[PDB]
Amino acid sequence: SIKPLHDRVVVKPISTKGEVVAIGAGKPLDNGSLHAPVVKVGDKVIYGQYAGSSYKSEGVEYKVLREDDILAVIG
Repeated sequence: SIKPLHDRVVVKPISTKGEVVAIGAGKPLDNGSLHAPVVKVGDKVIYGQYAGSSYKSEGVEYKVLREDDILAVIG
């Protein structure tokens, strides 16, 4: 259900690994555009074990991170 904003990313856990489950539209820029995200739904990612905020849904725990919390796309 959760819809991330700006450059927020929702990750399902699976430093810790996890998959990208939702992505924001993009951080707004001064100059009137959005910074396009550099991750996509489906990406497996690594992030700091305690980066961002948790939020549970249907008993699944998710993380809402800033893109800057994401170290690396793994595949």
